[PDB]
Parts: sequence; C-alpha cells; structure tokens
Amino acid sequence: DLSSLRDPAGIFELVEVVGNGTYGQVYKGRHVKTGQLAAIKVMDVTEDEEEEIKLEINMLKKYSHHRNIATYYGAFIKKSPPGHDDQLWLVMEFCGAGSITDLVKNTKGNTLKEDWIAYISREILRGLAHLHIHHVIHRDIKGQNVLLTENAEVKLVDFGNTFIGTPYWMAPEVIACDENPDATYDYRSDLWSCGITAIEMAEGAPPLCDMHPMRALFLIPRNPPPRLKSKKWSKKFFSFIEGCLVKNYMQRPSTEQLLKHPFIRDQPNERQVRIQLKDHIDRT
Ligand SMILES: NC(=O)c1ccc(-c2ncc(-c3ccc(Cl)cc3)o2)cc1
Repeated sequence: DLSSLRDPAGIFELVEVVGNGTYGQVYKGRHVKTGQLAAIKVMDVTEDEEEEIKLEINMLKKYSHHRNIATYYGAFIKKSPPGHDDQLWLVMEFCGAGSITDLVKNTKGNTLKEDWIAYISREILRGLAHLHIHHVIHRDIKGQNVLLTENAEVKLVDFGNTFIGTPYWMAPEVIACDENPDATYDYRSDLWSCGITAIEMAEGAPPLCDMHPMRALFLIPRNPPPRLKSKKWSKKFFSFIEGCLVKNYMQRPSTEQLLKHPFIRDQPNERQVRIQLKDHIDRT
C-alpha cells in the first residue's frame, strides 16, 4: 500500500546530499517540527517499479531495529503532475559522525589503533549476525557503509541496479570466472568484506587500491588472500584477518564463529575505546 504514504511537504526538509555521492541520492534531512536529523534516500518510482519498492520498505521495517543497523523511520511519496515521475523518500537514522572511511582518513598516519579495529569489527559482525540469522546478506560491506553516530555507536547501511560498483571489498565467489561461472553471494561473502574493512581501518585503504577497478576485479579470485603490510600487529589481529580472508568460502568461518575469535571476543579496553572514539567525534 503505497497510496497511504504521505507527501513530505511540512514533515521533512531536504538540506543537502550526504557524504558527496558514495550513497548516490541520499540526503541530509530535517524533521520540520523538531529539527531532528535524518538520512533521506530519494528515488524516482514508475508504475512497474511499485512492487519491487514495497519489499524494500518491509525489509527496513523488520531488520533496521537492531542497534548495529541504522533505524528506518518511514516512507513518503512526493507525487509529480500526470506527466510523471513520482519521488519516493525512505527516511532513516542520520549517523552524524560519518563513515569508518572518514574516521581513518581523519586519523594521523591513516591507521586506527588495534583496540578500535576490534571494537568496530565486532559491531560490524554483530550487525551481520542479525542480518544472517534472518537470511539476509548485506552484499556491500565496506568502510563507507559502516557509520558512527554522535555517541560512537557503529551502524550498518545499504543492505540487500544496472551499474557495478567498487570491486575492492568483493569476495572471490561473487566474481564470475571459468571455474566459478554462476557467481553468487553467500552469507560468508560479508565476512570477506569485513576482513577487507579491517585492513582498510589498519592501512587507510583496501588491498588493491592502486589498481584500476577492472584490474582489481580480475585479481581478487586469482591472487592469494590479502595480508596486512606491517609486522607491528598482534598475533590475534593477523589471525582474525586470516579468518575473514579464507579464499574458498566453503572453509571460511561463519559470523557466529568470528564473533568467538579471540581478537573479537577478548576486549578488556572496550569501555576506554568507546570514550576514545567519542572524543575523536567531539573534535569536528
Ligand atoms: N557528514 C557525513 O560524513 C555523513 C555521512 C553519512 C551519514 C549517513 N547517515 C545515514 C546514512 C545513510 C547512508 C546510506 C543509506 Cl542507503 C542510508 C543511510 O548516511 C551522515 C553523515
């Protein structure tokens, strides 16, 4: 029932595009009556697209209520004249402290402390576990899709169409080749992506960042599992990276297994890390 969706006129205001265009037509929005912020995903909707759109709303209503997923608020339809085309606004939680990509880029030497990596990675894994239990694959885990609220809460965004995006966080099994002709996403594909995101937090960029995207896409299923460049890291972090980045997804551990891994499981400085992150956020 899309006919019941209200016009957003004096309920939500569009401020500006959020980020720069990583998310596309996603806006910084304001609740008119309170001044509260929201992230507004905007899309042109045709008569045939109506059925596919209904399933998106339902997914957000059921799965976004976990603390490691940005909350869904509601939907609006800005009806255009009979000469088409209507706009659909999906209003979600605004994560003011921005992405994990921004967090590494704003940090001296473009590297995060190991205890920060463990905390963020665990929160990613906790969000993935909620999705996987409900038979949902995120399909796009990367630093830009992991956001921080003003209270250092870690939240996942943009889970699941004519364009292929960035290849750098893609698991080998999602890239079709002669051996793997029918490339398909598995729940374990999100675990590889989590591992690449952990390397991104550690080095400021994913593994084949210096390659043309088409060359990286060719190299991912052919190259051995990527490794951390520095030897400074603990034996537990190298082990976590090794766990995430098992080449063949069939021997790759589950989200439940990775949540029990010593690097994720053993976090005594958890309380201090949350304060440390909150302090970095306070410095706008
Ligand atoms: N200023 C910033 O860097 C910044 C960047 C991003 C955000 C943000 N909050 C929620 C979302 C979101 C993104 C994609 C989707 Cl699909 C849904 C929600 O993005 C806030 C601030």
